[PDB]
Parts: sequence; structure tokens; C-alpha cells
Amino acid sequence: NLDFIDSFIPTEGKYIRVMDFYNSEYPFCIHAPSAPNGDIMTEICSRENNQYFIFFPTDDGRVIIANRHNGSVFTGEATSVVSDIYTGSPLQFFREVKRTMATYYLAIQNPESATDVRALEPHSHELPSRLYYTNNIENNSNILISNKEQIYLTLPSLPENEQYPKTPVLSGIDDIGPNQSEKSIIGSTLIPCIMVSDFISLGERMKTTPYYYVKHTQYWQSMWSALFPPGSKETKTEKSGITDTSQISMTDGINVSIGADFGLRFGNKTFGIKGGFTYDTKTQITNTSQLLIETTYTREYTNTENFPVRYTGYVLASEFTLHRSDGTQVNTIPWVALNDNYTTIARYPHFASEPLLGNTKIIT
Amino acid sequence: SLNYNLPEISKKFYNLKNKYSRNGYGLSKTEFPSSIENCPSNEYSIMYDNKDPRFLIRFLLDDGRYIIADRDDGEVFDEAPTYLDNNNHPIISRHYTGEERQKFEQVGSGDYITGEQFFQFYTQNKTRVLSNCRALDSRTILLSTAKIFPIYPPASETQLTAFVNSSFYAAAIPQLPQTSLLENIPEPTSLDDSGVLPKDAVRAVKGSALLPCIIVHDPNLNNSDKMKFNTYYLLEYKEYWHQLWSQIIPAHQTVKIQERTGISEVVQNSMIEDLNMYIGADFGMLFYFRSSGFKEQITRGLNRPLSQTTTQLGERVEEMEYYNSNDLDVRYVKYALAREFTLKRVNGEIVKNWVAVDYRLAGIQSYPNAPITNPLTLTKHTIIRCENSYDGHIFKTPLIFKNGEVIVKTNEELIPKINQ
Repeated sequence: NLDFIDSFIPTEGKYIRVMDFYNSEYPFCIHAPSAPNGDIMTEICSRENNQYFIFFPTDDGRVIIANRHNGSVFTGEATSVVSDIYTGSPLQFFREVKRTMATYYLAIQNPESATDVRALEPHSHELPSRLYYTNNIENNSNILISNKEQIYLTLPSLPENEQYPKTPVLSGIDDIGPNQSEKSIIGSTLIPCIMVSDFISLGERMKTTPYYYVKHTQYWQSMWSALFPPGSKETKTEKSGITDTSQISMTDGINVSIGADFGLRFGNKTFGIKGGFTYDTKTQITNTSQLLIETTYTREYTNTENFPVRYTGYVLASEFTLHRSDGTQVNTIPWVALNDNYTTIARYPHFASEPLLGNTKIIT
Repeated sequence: SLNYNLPEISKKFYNLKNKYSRNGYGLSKTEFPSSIENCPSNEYSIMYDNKDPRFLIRFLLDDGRYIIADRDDGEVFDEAPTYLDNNNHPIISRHYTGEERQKFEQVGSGDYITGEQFFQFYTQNKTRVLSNCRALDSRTILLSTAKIFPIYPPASETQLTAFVNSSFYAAAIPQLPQTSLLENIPEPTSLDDSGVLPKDAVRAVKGSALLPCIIVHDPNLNNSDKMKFNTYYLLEYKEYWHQLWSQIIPAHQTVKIQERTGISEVVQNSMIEDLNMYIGADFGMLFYFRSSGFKEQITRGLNRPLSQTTTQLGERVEEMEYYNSNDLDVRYVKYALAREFTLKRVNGEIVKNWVAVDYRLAGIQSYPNAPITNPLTLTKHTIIRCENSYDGHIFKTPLIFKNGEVIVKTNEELIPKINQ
């Protein structure tokens, strides 16, 4: 398996773990409450999903610590750590600092005053205890954690990225061309199951599909086709943007929206993974606070040739689909964005000229 | 792929013009002073004129903000702490330092539907905005003001802050190399075959990143040529099998062999000097102030993770004892996985190389090979010299190094025990 030599020592988000504190006298393991809310305890070790956790990484290296029983995450409260539903709160992002090769501590950063970093620590090694905070970090082995168990995950396969789609070719003057070209795969990104919405319960997601993935494709979408008489000018309708229904479905699905500049906007849940999301899908983060809307244009096209020419207009389409680990598509509403600033005109005969663009109007 | 996913504005030196100017005024490097009364200029001021335009690139930071750099002198924009009239700060030219006063946020506004949109520049978390000093069609300076006015009605004062893209020069961007697979551990051909030396080992490409020249320390070029012809540097990540030792082990004998892995301190300081980067004890990437603003984009391109330790990787000297169980003399060679980083210019010239030898992934080959000979056995392990206790563990002996297989240290029993 020399092709995957970099997977022999995997990153923190590629396996389920069982944690314990280093200087514990009895076999105590970190235990999450069975209820969606409650305190985190160090209970006696057993084979129960309350003691199995997954560290979902974020852009800056921090992790979201979710349990395999119900999917709730570590939430830093007043004096102890509780297990609450993930909402993107800053109290739910922790940092693993490896003191040695096999020991590490978990640090929480106070949203107010970034110089106040505290490590998780129990107040007993002989009895069950909650997880408290401490500012004594240097040469303090009471905060050190060891992975008692490590079970590797079988992540879903991601399709290979294909090159950008080319404009369809017309075979004759009566050929209107295909409605859509081939959907080229641009990128795919892994998204934690706690950041999406689905009819499957979070507890079952953590067991059968702890990672979803978004696929990004591009293709050419047909808008109009006509046989232009020589010297004739026609007005054709072209659509651009994204429908309000698609904008809301994508926003409720993966907590991402499309801005007016065709950049992506991330909500409270996915803000911490926008770097890896955009890099994997080859997208950009929006720079405007305006959202992309649906707009209808009419453009004047003139055939400046001595002979009749068949023309077909295409607009670049950008599509996102949400998939589970078994490959099934989640969203039943298409997440498609049309950009009228990227158009190609299939023509016959092929050696003919491009139609002259006249004036453009906007239909309300 | 590979695709670093740079924005368009991070690949072009754009000429920035005011949207509402009627005579073609924009950001300029003219040498003539400002023509406005309460808008004093100096050598460092960012000028605003309709002649001698500037061409500026925007280096994308991890947080989404940008570093605005000039194509000719290679310097960047800077919000000086000096105060002007009405409590305003001038925008000056200055060498890159990575301070907050050199980071700028771009906010798009206007009618995207009609193509009439523009963008502004904000500082200090949307509390100040870059503005022309009083004039729209006159030679003046650029500053930042806390007088932010509404955007939905482009007020007169807001018009002094609207920028658009015009002409551009393409930035010098090297092509990313395609990845390749790592070969198997080389097998010796005879008793005299001493194995494959590092200077001859076949390398596999595993990653690459585009580095802004502002964080690259290249002595052979000046800041002007380094901005135009080497706007981005190429940083490749390669892997190869680094030979640790090669030796004939006699029959039924135990020999003591030294194994040297890790990375030297002079090599670490070299990479810190040129790139403000170095390797951690967990073989992850660590960064310093000048380069920490881009550390997330760099690691995603390199496919090397951010380090989760503050311990610097150092020299590791270990003494091993192996036993040859065959009744003949066998040539034994051991290789460890090397992690190689190479900084190259746009034309492809290599600036420097930095190699760290990962002792956690090692294997052995031999002649004669299986099934003629039996696998070598590790019978003793002692750590001789190491300046940190990040990994002070030894292999639980005995341990058999089968021919070809890679011994992953984290998957073996160690002393003291781990994963407990």
C-alpha cells in the first residue's frame, strides 16, 4: 500500500477515539451524557457510544468534539464542559496541543480576551469527575490525555476532477444542440454531518455517515436556438443568477449561500471550514453582503453574414449537490447558479462569425 | 489539479480607478505634490492622479483580507499611525512586515446586475475606510477616515471611496507540478551493491504551494525584479527513500548500527531565514509572524498538516542492534521516509532544499532476498542523543523487519507503552 504511505499516521479527523487522563489510578474514560444536554464526566471505561468521539477539524486546526451516541459536541460553559447541540458557538471549538507523541491536552480560548487560554482537567483520579478549566499548563501532567482506542473510518470515495466543459458543437443548420453539455466535476469537499440538515437523526449520522460531501460541477446550459436570416437582428431571453427557492434550500441544507459576486457565504455552522470548503471545490468567498438573485435579460443578436446561420446560446452553470457516505444525493431542489457573464454561442456553419451583440434590457 | 485556487485579483496587478471620477483619476505614483490645501504629501504618500498609474496586486490572506503591493517598487500599502486633519491616517508605502496596519478588507457594493458595482477598502474591523482627500478630479493623497456614510445612496463623501478595476499586468505565476507515486524500497542487486544514495533516489511529488514574494527571502534579486518576474515562488513537497545504512552482516552475528534521523538545527534556521517556516516534532509545519498569515493556504497546497506541537524537530541519534539468523553473509540496507521541501523560482531555478528524515516510516531490503534469506531482526534499541522528549520511546524488542514492508512506529509496541 505504498500509494497511501501518508495514511499510516492519519490526521485527527480520520478515526474514532476513546480518551482517558494520563495519571488516572483506575480505568476511567471520558463519557458524554446520554441526554442531548448534560455534563461531561470521566466514567469507568466500557463499550458504549457515549465514550466514543470524533474530532472534526476546522481551517485553523481547531476541532469540534462530537460523541458517537447522539452527535452533541463539547461546549465550554462557566466552570465545566457540557455536551450540547452544535450551533457554531465559539465555546464549541477546542485545540489539541500535543505535548509529546502520545500525550496531549485540550485548550479552550475565551471569546473575550484571546490571551486567556485554559486547559481541560479533572479534579480527581480516583472518582468520576467533571472537566474543569485551569491556567496551569507548563509542566502540568494533570491535563494530559491519552487515546485509549483508535478506530479508523472508511471515508466515502470522491470522484476525480475533470477538465472544464467545452461548448457543444452543432452538426447542421437544423441542429439545435443538446440542452446541456457534460457536467464536469470541479471539486468535492468533506463536510461534517453535524453541519447539514437531513431526515436522519444525528446519532445515526455519527454511526453510518459521519462525513457528508458536497460535489461541485459545471456545465453549459442552453438558452435559445434559432436560424438567423442574413443581416437579421433578433432579441433573445437569457436568465442569470439563482432562484429564491434554490437559495433557501442550499442555505438550509449546508448553511451556505451565494452572494451577488458569485462568491460563497457561510453561516455560523460552516464558517470555520470555509477555507477547506472553497479550496476543495475551487470556489471563492464572497466580498459583498448582497445575495445573488434571479434576473432575466434580453439581448440583441445580429447575424452579420451573407448567408443564414444557426446559432445556439449557452450559459455557464455551477451546481452543488449534497451526498451521504453511501453516495445518495440529499437535496431534492437543485442548487444551480447561472452566470450570464460567461456565454458561448454554438454555430453552424462552424466557420461563421459570432453574432453582433446589440443592446441589453432587464425584465422585472 | 494541482490548483492553488487563487482569486483573479491575486493574479493581476490592477490599475485602480475611482468610479465617479470624470477625468480618469486613480491611484498613482506621480512625483508631483498634492494640489489640495489640507492634503499634504511626501515621498511615502499614496498619490491620486490621472497620470502615471500604479499597478497593484492583492495577496489573499487566510482571513480573507488582502495585502496591497506595488509592481514597481515592491512595497505594500500601510496605514500610518500619524494623524492628519479631522483625525485621519495617511496611506503610505512601506516594506512588508505582516503587521495589522498593512491588512485591508475589500467590500463590494453597487448594482451587480447592471455591471455597475464597485468596492471599498476598510481597516480596523470596518471602523475606517480608504478615501480620496477631498478631491475627485485633482491630484491628492489617499487616507483612511472614521466618517463612514451610507452606501445605498452613494453620498458625495462615499464617492471618494469607490474603486473599480481597469488595466492590469499579469503576475508571474509558476506552473504547479503534477503529483506522482512513491516507489517501493530499493532492493540491492548483489553483495557489493551498497544501495541507493539520497542524491540518486527517485522522488515523488506530493504537493506544492504558491508563495508571495513578500515572505520569501531571496538575496539574488532586488525587490523590483522579485515582484515583476517572481510574483509567486514555487514550494514543492517531495518524498523519497533516504538510506540510513548499508552493511554486510555476517552469519548468526549481532552488529551495532547507528541511525541518524530528524533534521539539523542549521537546516531549520535556513528555512526560517528564507521562508519563516520550520518543521515541528510531529513533522508538521510551523510558522513565524511574517508568514503566519498564509499558513492555512500553504498547508492545503503542500498537503502537509499544521503542526500540533510547539517542539521544534531536531537531530535524533539512535543505536540499534540487529541479528542475522541466516548461515550466510547478507547485504542489508535500511531506508527511512524523507520529506523534502524545494523552493524554486518562476523560471524553475532551485533556491534551496530542506530535508527532514522521518524515522517513523522505515524498511529494510537485502541480497539475497526472500525466500533465500530470513528477515533481519531488531534485538535492541537505545536513544543516544536527542534534544527533546517529544518521542522518547523505543521499539519493544525483538522486532522483525521483513523485506520491503514499512515499519510504522506508531503501530508497534513501544517502551514506555502508548495508546493506553
